[PDB]
Amino acid sequence: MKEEAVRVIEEVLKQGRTAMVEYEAKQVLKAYGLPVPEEKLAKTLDEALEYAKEIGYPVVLKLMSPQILHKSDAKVVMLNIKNEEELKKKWEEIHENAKKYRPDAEILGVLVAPMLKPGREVIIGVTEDPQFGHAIMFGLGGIFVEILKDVTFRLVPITEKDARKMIQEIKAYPILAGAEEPADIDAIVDMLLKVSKLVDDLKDYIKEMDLNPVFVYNKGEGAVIVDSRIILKPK
Repeated sequence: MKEEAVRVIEEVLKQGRTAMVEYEAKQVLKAYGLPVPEEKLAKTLDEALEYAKEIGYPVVLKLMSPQILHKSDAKVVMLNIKNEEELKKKWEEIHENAKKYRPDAEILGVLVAPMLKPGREVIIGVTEDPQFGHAIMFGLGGIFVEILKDVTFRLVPITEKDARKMIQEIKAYPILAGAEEPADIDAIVDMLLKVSKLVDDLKDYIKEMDLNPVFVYNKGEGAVIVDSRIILKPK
């Protein structure tokens, strides 16, 4: 069990919380070498302005709050912020939106991240079954994920064989192979194995989680995790 992960996890539980906010989840992910790009947690608008200049515009602002896990629903995530004036106004907006959504929300800060180059959207999920333990799922992302109902699964821990196999079993597999340039399958295989390892190590800690969205680029150029959620088990 990578100590850094257990540390961030314990810290959250110590606060009597089960749901981890995006930046906390990603700390767990990074501790296992998963592809999470550099992002900074601003506690003030001045801090955000600094970090923005640091990572370079355009940037994304995402309000962090244990009470506001579904950021898009609350509208506390603002994209493609091109400059300092716009960042100052979007900073005000997300706080207002969070106030209308959950006025009693604890605001942990605002995540300042980069505008990642889009790629093939995929989703990696993890749930725990009462009888079989943790399972890892894979399928394409997009806004029609619930309509297409195309996900494959395997029990954790999985082998590389399981990983390559579950990737090929989805109906949308031909799309990844390029129906066109094929996506970076090996990169996906690596993510599945790392999540499998992370979950196996922390099986007594994590109830469920997912990496959504994840962008997968063409062959040989890896992938990147855009958002993630981790739900911890109590006591």
